[PDB]
Amino acid sequence: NFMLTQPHSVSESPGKTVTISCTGSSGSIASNYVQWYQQRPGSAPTTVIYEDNQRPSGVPDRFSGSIDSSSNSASLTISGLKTEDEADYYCQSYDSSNVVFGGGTKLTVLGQPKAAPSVTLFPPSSEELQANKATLVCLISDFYPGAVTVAWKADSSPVKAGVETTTPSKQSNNKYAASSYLSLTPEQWKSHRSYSCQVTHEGSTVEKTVAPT
Amino acid sequence: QVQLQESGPGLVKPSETLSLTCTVSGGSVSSGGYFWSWIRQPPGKGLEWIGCIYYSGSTNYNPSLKSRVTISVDTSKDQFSLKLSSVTAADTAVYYCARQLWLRGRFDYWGQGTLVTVSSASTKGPSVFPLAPSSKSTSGGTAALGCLVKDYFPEPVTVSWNSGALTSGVHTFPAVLQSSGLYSLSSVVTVPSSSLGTQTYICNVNHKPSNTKVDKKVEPKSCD
Amino acid sequence: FTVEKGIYQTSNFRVQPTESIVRFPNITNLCPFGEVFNATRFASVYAWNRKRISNCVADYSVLYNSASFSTFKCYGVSPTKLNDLCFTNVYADSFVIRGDEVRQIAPGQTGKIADYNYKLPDDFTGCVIAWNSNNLDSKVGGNYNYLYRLFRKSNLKPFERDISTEIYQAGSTPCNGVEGFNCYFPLQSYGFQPTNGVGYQPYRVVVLSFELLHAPATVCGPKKSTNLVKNKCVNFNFNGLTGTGVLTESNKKFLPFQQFGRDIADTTDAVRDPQTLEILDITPCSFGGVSVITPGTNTSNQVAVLYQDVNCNVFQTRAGCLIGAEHVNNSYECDIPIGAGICASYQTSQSIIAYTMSL
Ligand SMILES: *[C@@H]1O[C@H](CO)[C@@H](O)[C@H](O)[C@H]1NC(C)=O
Ligand SMILES: *[C@@H]1O[C@H](CO)[C@@H](O)[C@H](O)[C@H]1NC(C)=O
Ligand SMILES: *[C@@H]1O[C@H](CO)[C@@H](O)[C@H](O)[C@H]1NC(C)=O
Ligand SMILES: *[C@@H]1O[C@H](CO)[C@@H](O)[C@H](O)[C@H]1NC(C)=O
Repeated sequence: NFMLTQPHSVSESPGKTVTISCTGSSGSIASNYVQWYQQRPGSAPTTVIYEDNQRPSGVPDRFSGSIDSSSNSASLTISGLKTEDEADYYCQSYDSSNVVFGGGTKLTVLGQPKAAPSVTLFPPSSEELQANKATLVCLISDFYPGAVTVAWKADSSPVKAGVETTTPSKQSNNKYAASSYLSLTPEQWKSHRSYSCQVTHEGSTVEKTVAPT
Repeated sequence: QVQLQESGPGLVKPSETLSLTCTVSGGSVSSGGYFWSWIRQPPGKGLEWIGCIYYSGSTNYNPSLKSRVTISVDTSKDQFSLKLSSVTAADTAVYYCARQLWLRGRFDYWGQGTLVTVSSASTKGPSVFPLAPSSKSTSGGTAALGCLVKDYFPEPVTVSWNSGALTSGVHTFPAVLQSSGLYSLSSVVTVPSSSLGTQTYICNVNHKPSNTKVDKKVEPKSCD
Repeated sequence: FTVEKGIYQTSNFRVQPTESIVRFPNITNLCPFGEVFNATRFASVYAWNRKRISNCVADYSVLYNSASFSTFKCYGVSPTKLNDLCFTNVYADSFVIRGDEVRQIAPGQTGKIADYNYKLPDDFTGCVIAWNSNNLDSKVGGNYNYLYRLFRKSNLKPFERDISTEIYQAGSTPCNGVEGFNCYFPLQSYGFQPTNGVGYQPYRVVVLSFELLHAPATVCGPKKSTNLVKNKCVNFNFNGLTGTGVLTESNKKFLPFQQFGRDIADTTDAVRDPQTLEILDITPCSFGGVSVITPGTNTSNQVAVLYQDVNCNVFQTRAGCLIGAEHVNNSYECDIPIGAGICASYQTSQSIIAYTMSL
C-alpha cells in the first residue's frame, strides 16, 4: 500500500529554479532507490537521474536530485528551465518486489492571442439521406482560447440527443480547431423548418443556420 | 548497442486474451544477467508497472494486476511475450517494453510504445459523405468545404485532399466516440469562394484495418 | 636519388595482434559469508559482529537476486558496476535495529542510534542491506534479548565500538553505581514483538564497507571466459603477463602444481590453460625486418621485397619470404646476395628472378 505522491501540475518561467517533490506514504523515501523519468508526449520515457543523486551520461547537470528522508519526500531540482524541458516527470520506487511509480508532474513554460472562431455549418448530403442517415456538422476554427461551448438548435428548441463535439486542438497557425456533429434521422431533418449551430466564445456568439433545400 | 521492439495486434476485444511480444535485436536474452519488465501508460495518466521477468522462471506481478499477467521467455527466438486475461475497457494504455539493468533501479532502455485500444464492436468500414458548401457556408471572401467520416472502427483514418496536393487550410480533427461504439470525425479545407464552381475538390479517406479506400467529390449544394 | 644493386634494409615488419582474449577464472565460487546473514541469532548494536574476508572469490549478483530484501542502500559506487571494480578487504558489520531507525542509518544524519552506536562518516562508500526476519528473532511474551545504547557522554569516532557499561552521569553528584538520583543506565532493552506493524519490527541491518590502500586486489569479482583460439597471433593475459603470440599444441606436460613455463633464455613461453589444464606454447610473431631488391639505376624500375624471418610472384625461400621475383630452376652467377645460397638478379620481357648461385 505504498504510493508515491507527486504534484500534478507545476509551472515555472524559463531560466528560474523549480523543485519537484515525490512523497512516499508508508515506506521511507531513503529505503529504496528513486528513479526520475522525463517523458515527451508521444515518445518513450527516458531516465534522467538514478541513485537519487547521480546524473546519467547525456543529461545536463541541471537535473539535480535531493532526498529529504525526514519528510519521506524525494526532491528533483531543475535549474535554468528551457523549451525542451516541457515533459512529464515520474518518480519510481521498488517497495518490496513491486515497482511503484509516481503520480506525474507536467513541467510548464510561461503562443496565440485571443482569436475568433470562424464558424461554418454544413447540411446533410443527399447520399447520406439515401443511406437512411442524416448528420449536421458544425465547424469551429482559428480561435483562441481553446474553450468553446456549442449548442445545437432546432428552429428554437435546443438539441442535445445525438450531439457529438470535439475537444479543441491547436492548429498550425497557433490557433485552435474544433467540430460538433449532430446525428439525426432523415424525418427529423425535414420536420423542423431550420437547424442552427450557436458558438459561444469569450461571451461573443457566432451563429449559422441551415435549412432543407 | 541493443534495442527493444514490440509486436502483436494493436486491438483487443473485451473479456479476451492479449498477446504482445517484445523482440530483442543486438543482444542476448540469457546473457548478462539483466531483467525484463512490461510497463504500461494510459493516455493522460501516469506510468503503471505490470510485472518483471528474468531469463529463468522468476516472475513478480503487481498486486492490482495479480492472477492476470502471464509472461514467458523463449530464448530460442530471443524474445519474451506477455499474455493478459480479462481485458476490459479500462485497460487502454500504451504498452512499453523497457530493458531493466538493476532490479531496484532504472529502466535504461525503453522500447517504443504500441497503442492498445479495447472497444466492443465489429471492425467496420467508414461511411464518407460529401459536405456541400453554400451561401451559409461562407463568411467573407473565403468559403469552406470538407468531408464527413462517420461510423467506423478502429482508429486511425487518414484524409487527403486532391491526393495530397492541397495542404494549406486543411484541418483534420481528432476522432470522438459516438453514442454507440463507433467513432466520427471530419476533414475540411478553407478555400476562396471564386473557385467553388471552377475547381474540383475530392477527399480521399483511407481506413487501413478495414481495407477501404473511398474517394468522394465535393460540389456546391444544389437546391431541390 | 640513385640506387645501386644490392640489399637495403628500410623498415621492420610488425604482426599486430587482432584479438585479445583474457580468462582468469573457470567458474564462480564463494567463501562462507552467507552464514552471518543466515545465522541462528544475531548481535546487538553495542557489540556487533565484525567479519573480515580475505583471499576468496565472491560474486554480489547472488546477494541481490534474492527478491526478499525490503530495503537496499549503497552509496559511493554504482550497484551494477561494483563487481568488476576490485578492492582489498570487505568488512561486514551485522546488527539488529527497529523499523523507525533504518532511516537514521545514512551518511550525514543525526539521531539517537547513528550518533551513540555507529557513526557513519561522510566518505562512506559501503552498502547497507536490510530485510525483515521477524518470524525468527521475535517471540510471544516479549523478546528482550537485544540491547541498545541510549546515553553517551560525548561524540564517538566512526568505525568504533563501545561496550562501556558504566552508569552515565547527568549532574555533578556521584551515585556509586546505584539506581539513585541524577543518574541512569545507558543500556536499555528493546521492544520487539512478532505482532508489531511495519515500523517497530526487528530488522537485520548489515554494512559492507570496502578497504582502499596500497595493496593488491584480494577479494573481488572474477572475470568472464572467452573463446579459446589457437595458431593465431592473439594477445593474452594468463595471470602474470600480457603477451602476444601464437598458442600451439605442446607435447610436454607440467607437474600438477605449476602455472608458468620458461626456457634456457628465461622467457615465459609455456603457460597452462586454466580452462582445461592444457599446456600451450608461446611464440612471438614479428620476426626480422624487410629488404628491397633493386636492379639499379638506368637498368630497371621494379623492385622485389624480401621478408627476413617471416613465413608466407611469391617464392618461399630458405631466407624468409621473397615477393616480386619469380623462381627459375637454372643457375647462373649471382650478383645481388640474399642469403642461404640463393641470390637474385635481373635477366630475361625482362624481370627480376631468383636462383641458386653457381660456384
Ligand atoms: C573449471 O570448471 C570447468 C567446468 O566446471 C572444468 O571443466 C574445469 O576443469 C575447471 N578448471 C579448474 C577447476 O581449474
Ligand atoms: C536464508 O535462508 C533462507 C531459507 O533457508 C533462504 O531462502 C535465504 O536465501 C537465505 N538468505 C537470506 C539472505 O535470507
Ligand atoms: C608456413 O605456413 C604454412 C601455412 O601456415 C605452412 O604450411 C608451412 O609449413 C609454414 N612454413 C614453415 C617453414 O613452417
Ligand atoms: C626445373 O627443372 C626440374 C627438372 O626436373 C623440375 O623438377 C622443376 O619443377 C623445374 N622448376 C621450374 C620452376 O620449372
